[PDB]
Amino acid sequence: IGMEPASLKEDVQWHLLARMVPFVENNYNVCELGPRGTGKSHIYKECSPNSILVSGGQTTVANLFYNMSSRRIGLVGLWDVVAFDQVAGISFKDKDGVQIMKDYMASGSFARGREQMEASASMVFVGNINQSVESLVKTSHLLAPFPEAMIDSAFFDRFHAYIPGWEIPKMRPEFFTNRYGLIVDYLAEFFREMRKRSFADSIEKYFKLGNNLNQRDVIAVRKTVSGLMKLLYPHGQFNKEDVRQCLEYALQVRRRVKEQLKKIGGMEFYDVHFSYIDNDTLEEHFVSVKEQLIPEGPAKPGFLYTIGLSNKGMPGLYRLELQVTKGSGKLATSGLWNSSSAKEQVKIAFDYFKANASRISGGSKVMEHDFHLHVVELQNTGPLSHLALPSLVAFASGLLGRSVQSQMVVLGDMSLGGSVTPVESIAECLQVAFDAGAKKVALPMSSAADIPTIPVELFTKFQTSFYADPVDAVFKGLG
Amino acid sequence: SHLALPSLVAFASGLLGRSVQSQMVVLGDMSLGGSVTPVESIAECLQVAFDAGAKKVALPMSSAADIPTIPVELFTKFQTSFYADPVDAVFKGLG
Amino acid sequence: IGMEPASLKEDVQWHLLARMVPFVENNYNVCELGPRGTGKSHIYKECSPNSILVSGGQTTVANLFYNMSSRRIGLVGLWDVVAFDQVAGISFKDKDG
Repeated sequence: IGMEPASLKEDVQWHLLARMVPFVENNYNVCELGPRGTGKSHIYKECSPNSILVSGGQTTVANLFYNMSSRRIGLVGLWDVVAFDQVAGISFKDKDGVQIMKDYMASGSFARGREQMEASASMVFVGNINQSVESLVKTSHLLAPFPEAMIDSAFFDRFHAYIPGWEIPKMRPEFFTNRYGLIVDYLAEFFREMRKRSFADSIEKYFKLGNNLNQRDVIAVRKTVSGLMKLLYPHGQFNKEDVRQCLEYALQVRRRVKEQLKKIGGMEFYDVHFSYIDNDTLEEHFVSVKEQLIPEGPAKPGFLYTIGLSNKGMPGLYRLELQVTKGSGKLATSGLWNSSSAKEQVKIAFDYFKANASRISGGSKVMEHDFHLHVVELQNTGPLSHLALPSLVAFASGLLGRSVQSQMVVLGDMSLGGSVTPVESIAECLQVAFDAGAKKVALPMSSAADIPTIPVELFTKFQTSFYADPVDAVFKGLG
Repeated sequence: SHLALPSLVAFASGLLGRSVQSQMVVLGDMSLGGSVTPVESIAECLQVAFDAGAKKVALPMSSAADIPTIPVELFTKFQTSFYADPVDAVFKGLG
Repeated sequence: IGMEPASLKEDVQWHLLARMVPFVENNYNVCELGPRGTGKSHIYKECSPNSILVSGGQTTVANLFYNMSSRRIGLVGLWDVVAFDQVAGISFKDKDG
């Protein structure tokens, strides 16, 4: 492609390979946003006779898809890569453009005029970023620079990959090699020939996808893995570690899109904890996003941290987030590791909250608001079962609209009748809370019997709070 | 006579212009070098704090060894803070 | 061009050569701003049959680059120098222009 690999890090090389992926996998939608000058448009414009760089993004549906009057297939029937440069300015005279593209990317075949025709063009969306990535993450979602008419969850859900164009360094003449390399025509013919094969099923030999991946996530990760496998191993002889590397990269890039979909679409896309399970040793690996435990100060109201022994008995810290909208008292749950025990714990907690609303809220009606509660694990320890009491705490914190105090982890569990339960392994719970950064702990009164079991240096760091009934637990945790 | 640490917290609050946390009673004392002393009559002092309306208490870390001597019902009434050195006592007091 | 070299400074002569430079390099972009009446637009209009002076600047994208309706290339495929006069008001109705 004309670059000097010696001056680029290995992750940068992998991003450059992900740039080549659209050529080698049929119908591979991908979007790449990055700072100017990172050489995004070079490959699609100069180094391939089977790609077209549609300048300005301003195309017409008859031009791109099907000219009914001339009965001629659009761009997608001619080019294997269609790259929309400077995506930020795209606006369609034909509002069908977004719908037709959604159908094409979701299915690969589109119906126009009198026929349903299939085309294998892979669509790439190249965009320029003006602001810092961290500001874009904190104040908005990463897909902000795309046009407003194109910011749809159903639209972005098709994207088989988002590329982190910021991690590739700004291009410099030092990055251009002077050594021998493959002929660009040879390379492009190689890509076009490799389009005919399939490597998406190589993962099933060694790995299995996690439970957080729905059907479209499976499709995206399979396609990206197949593209990378074709680029790196055309011969077909490869080991388990290579498949692991490719699968890690694919899950990471798809996970980025999944985070953006979460931020833009709310309840639908909380299942973002992408992970994969080895087939041999059955152990599970999690993949995060590089560009993105308990910070100081009061977090947003309805957001708390609880600690509890997992299914494996080890202490783990979970963060519970509640979103409150005007509704009919509906309860929505997510991130519960599809565990029925935690689901029922939260159900009993909300039942108590409805039954005891006036005592805590001072007049607020629970039935007039709908609540969505989500669970995010901070220490990959495992699923939590006991969640009634922290869920009630989050409910009251969100409903009253005042934040949970800084660095409190809420402990103990509650029953339907208002009784509290002692915390098992309180020493390890405090150890983890101090490790996680928690400074203040709220404990049930019945737990105080095990205060002597806590070593001195660990117990010194906590402004311990003791409550008698769940209402007192709520008031003490809230402040 | 045991007034060194409360005097230090007083100076810190007055100079920095920060109000101390409401309903917090500072216990223990310090030497000139900053060595913290254990709270004498910790249980009785806590009972007096409960009688006067204290909701928060600040204690030396070394005094934690006398926590098992504290009654359970008395101890559950406070948000108990354990500092390490007088400067940490200041930080606990001023929040 | 019709200019008297003896009545012009060497620097001004080199600027005049830079005026001809667009005619001699393929795909050569250049911008010149000057006071009214300095003879900027004379050469691009009168001194060559291989240049065009697109007056006003409000020329459409289909006229300039490509018109899909007729599938015939715009100006840039025909003339070796395209000079936009009065760059202050040049504007495109289409945003992609």
